[PDB]
Amino acid sequence: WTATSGSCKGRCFELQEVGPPDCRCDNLCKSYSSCCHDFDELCLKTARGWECTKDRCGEVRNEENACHCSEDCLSRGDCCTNYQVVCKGESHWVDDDCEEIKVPECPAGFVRPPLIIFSVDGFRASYMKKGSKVMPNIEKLRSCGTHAPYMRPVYPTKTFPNLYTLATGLYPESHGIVGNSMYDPVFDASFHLRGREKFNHRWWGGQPLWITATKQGVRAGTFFWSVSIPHERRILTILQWLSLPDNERPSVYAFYSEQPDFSGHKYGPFGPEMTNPLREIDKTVGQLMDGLKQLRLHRCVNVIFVGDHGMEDVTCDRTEFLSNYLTNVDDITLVPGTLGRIRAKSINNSKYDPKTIIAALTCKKPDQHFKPYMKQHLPKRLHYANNRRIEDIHLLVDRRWHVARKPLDVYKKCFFQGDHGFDNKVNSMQTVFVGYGPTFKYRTKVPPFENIELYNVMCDLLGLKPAPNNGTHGSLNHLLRTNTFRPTMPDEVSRPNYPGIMYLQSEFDLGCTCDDKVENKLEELNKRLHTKGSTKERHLLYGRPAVLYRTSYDILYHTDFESGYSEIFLMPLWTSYTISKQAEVSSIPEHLTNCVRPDVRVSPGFSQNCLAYKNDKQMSYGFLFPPYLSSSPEAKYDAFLVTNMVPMYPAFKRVWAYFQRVLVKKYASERNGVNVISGPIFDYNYDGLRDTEDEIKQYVEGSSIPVPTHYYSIITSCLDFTQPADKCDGPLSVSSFILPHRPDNDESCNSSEDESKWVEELMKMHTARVRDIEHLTGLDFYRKTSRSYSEILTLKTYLHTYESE
Ligand SMILES: *[C@@H]1O[C@H](CO)[C@@H](O[C@@H]2O[C@H](CO)[C@@H](O[C@@H]3O[C@H](CO[C@H]4O[C@H](CO)[C@@H](O)[C@H](O[C@H]5O[C@H](CO)[C@@H](O)[C@H](O)[C@@H]5O[C@H]5O[C@H](CO)[C@@H](O)[C@H](O)[C@@H]5O)[C@@H]4O)[C@@H](O)[C@H](O[C@H]4O[C@H](CO)[C@@H](O)[C@H](O)[C@@H]4O[C@H]4O[C@H](CO)[C@@H](O)[C@H](O)[C@@H]4O)[C@@H]3O)[C@H](O)[C@H]2NC(C)=O)[C@H](O)[C@H]1NC(C)=O
Ligand SMILES: Cn1c(=O)n(Cc2ccc(F)c(F)c2)c2cnc(Nc3ccc(C(=O)N4CCC(S(N)(=O)=O)CC4)cc3)nc21
Ligand SMILES: [Ca+2]
Ligand SMILES: [Cl-]
Ligand SMILES: [K+]
Ligand code: NA
Ligand SMILES: [Zn+2]
Repeated sequence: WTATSGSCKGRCFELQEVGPPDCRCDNLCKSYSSCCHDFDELCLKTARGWECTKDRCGEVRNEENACHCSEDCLSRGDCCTNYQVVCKGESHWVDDDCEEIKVPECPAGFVRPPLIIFSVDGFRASYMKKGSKVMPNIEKLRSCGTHAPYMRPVYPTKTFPNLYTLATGLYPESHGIVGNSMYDPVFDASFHLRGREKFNHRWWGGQPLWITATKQGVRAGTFFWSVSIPHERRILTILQWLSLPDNERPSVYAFYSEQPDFSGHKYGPFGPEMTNPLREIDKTVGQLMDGLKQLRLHRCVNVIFVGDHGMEDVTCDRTEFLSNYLTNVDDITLVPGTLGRIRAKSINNSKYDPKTIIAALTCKKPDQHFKPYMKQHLPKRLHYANNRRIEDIHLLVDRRWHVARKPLDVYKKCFFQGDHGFDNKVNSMQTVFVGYGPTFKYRTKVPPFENIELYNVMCDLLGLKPAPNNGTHGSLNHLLRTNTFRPTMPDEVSRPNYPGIMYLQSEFDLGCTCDDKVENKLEELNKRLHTKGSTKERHLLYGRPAVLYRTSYDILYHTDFESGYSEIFLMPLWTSYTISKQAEVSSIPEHLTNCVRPDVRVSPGFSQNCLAYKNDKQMSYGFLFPPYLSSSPEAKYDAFLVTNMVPMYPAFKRVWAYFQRVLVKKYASERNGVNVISGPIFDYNYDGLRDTEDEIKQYVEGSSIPVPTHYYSIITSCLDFTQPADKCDGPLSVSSFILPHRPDNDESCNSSEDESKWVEELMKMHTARVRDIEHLTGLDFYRKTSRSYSEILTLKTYLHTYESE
């Protein structure tokens, strides 16, 4: 109940919301059906439109008008945004030359440059080039300020998850808004685009920027506008708030536009009908900039122009139906469209079985346009598993397609021509970022980055300490002229042991054999030097990784590779080696096929054993440094040390052996040498964070050898590929992956073919940032380079996406 009999007189777009049953006058009151009876009359004036005309100049103030052109309008703060242009001979902001803003030029009483976030729905990255002729205000922000060629959204590429990630710096699995539609089984409640459940604060986790600001004494405008409030009124309201007295005036504001998304769904991303919505949003930007210029704030405020996601061509006929796969289609509930989420229709149905659903949906039709996954098996880069609102069964839908439960759902729920929501590496889903103002750089292009990084920068722009989030603070320092955040590298928690030769061969009873009984003082000193680290500068190019948790581990040096060997998990945490452009690939010699050799530096008690592998009929093993890339026949023996062995399913060994035998040398050829760091990851609770030992669900049978859930590799070279990886003077280039360690290749529909037809495609799907691997391992990489720490933070957030231009 609301007592709508109260009045909005002197309260229009009040900043503090009042509690029921008192009636409201704030920018969300319409959404709650709770505005005072006179809100439209007082707060949503429209008389005479949004623009001054010559005949209105110096008019007697009429309080009924939408905006004013009377002499007192600047002091009242309520002129139409074109007032000074029409009535005072001034230029529109867009017509002015750009001039570098070296320092804030702010009116007296301003304690900091305000921040205005201008967010646009469905603004695909390529609109900046393709719509350039019709968006002169946005093009001026872009060219004069700091811009990226695109910004990567989070998955799913829908509005609610992305706007709330922009506001929090958190992945959707952590902030809790994991779709536009959700069921929470603990609450037994459903969140939808339509209706009141979505207003309950229990869905919304993390700490969004407006709360961060308020808690730290920085006042905020309200960031939500009821959809029926026209954009012109939203802009005027922002400009009116910016005329409040200092102690009442917010320092951070947000505008959101439902366009161009609304028209893109109707017309497709590049429908001819899309020019007008792009022109209209540009005109709104121009209203804001003209208004700021009026207030003498156009060289004071930082403006961020940012999208939530892009838009792809999607039509009703490109729909896959689960009724063409499942015999049992009425026993499931599907969240449908550009992703699928499946759960049981009834929790009382004890016949429901996820394994049989997944099997029925796996590689059943030759050009199948979706792929099923249990959520823990999705690419780790999507960070889309650790939330009870994310169903265990997920369908990743191909770009341009939908999935639905039955055909009738498509015509009893063609209309639309555009949609979005697909994997966030898809080109059409990319969106936009421009920052303009005194704190951003001038005429600067920055590389693409992820929207999770922006919260920390918005906090930097406002002098706020960010709440804990998934950005890497400092990775976007290169966007900023000032207010940079200068982090220190984390301190190493565990220092390595450096074992020498401590055990005789007969102390080991591992059930291993090797044909290595072969025959020299010239070479003898050389072998000793290699084991004490003489080649370590060649193979450990950026310092040893730091271990940021408490554990026991040993550094082991070899001619061709260096490793950090865990005494707790019985295998390397990391193995580092460099492969030059000139390196040769060799075979594993016939007589060494099953060779595994005790490591006389590491106790039998802290070693794996071959008998466990023999007995475990499902599990085999592989090596982290590949025997194929040994520098000589003699050095190859080191590759078969028990301290270089890791548990591998046979199906996974197909993938791993092709990576090691074919792809590493391909990359060294293309990149002019590569440095490779590889290792295991354990994430049995799919939280994106390193497991402790007591979280491990699977061991090699009869042993305490834990089975990794994934294997990673970080592949680094010189950005200037005229310099070899091991003699690089300048910035680096990296690509990384986190491959799921699975007992089958059901993910790869073409896996019965030769590895040359499917393995690199799998690897591309499971591309990763170095930072993802850091979270999953508790390791910190790139400790000792010639590069600035912020540059290295940027490198650790890079994702190699494998999309065309
Ligand atoms: C991305 O960045 C984020 C933010 O930094 C990282 O997430 C943090 O990760 C931490 C570790 O996973 C986690 O720390 C835990 O916090 C517990 C207290 O949590 C509450 O309070 C905070 C602070 O205000 C709040 O933010 C939390 O918000 C979560 O939950 C609410 C409602 O339930 C949601 O609205 C909200 O969206 C958010 O949910 C997300 O996180 C939770 C986990 O907290 C997930 O379950 C959700 O799916 C969703 O992802 C909470 O309101 C604290 O109690 C924990 O301590 C336990 O473990 C330690 C082990 O050392 C032990 O000492 C304690 O005793 C305790 O264990 C006991 O409880 C166990 C569980 O029942 C039990 O099994 C044991 O036997 C013990 O009795 C822990 O410190 C932190 O909460 C989140 N924060 C957020 C915002 O998500 C995230 O990791 C980053 N991601 C990557 C990939 O890097
Ligand atoms: C979820 N969230 C936030 O975290 N903030 C705050 C914020 C966060 C970051 C910013 F950067 C910013 F500035 C503000 C928001 C501010 N406004 C809105 N308004 C919406 C959202 C969706 C729909 C809708 O129902 N749909 C999207 C539009 C389509 S359309 N185009 O088909 O109408 C229909 C579905 C209608 C209105 N949502 C917000
Ligand atoms: Ca984990
Ligand atoms: Cl959704
Ligand atoms: K075996
Ligand atoms: Na397969
Ligand atoms: Zn949309």
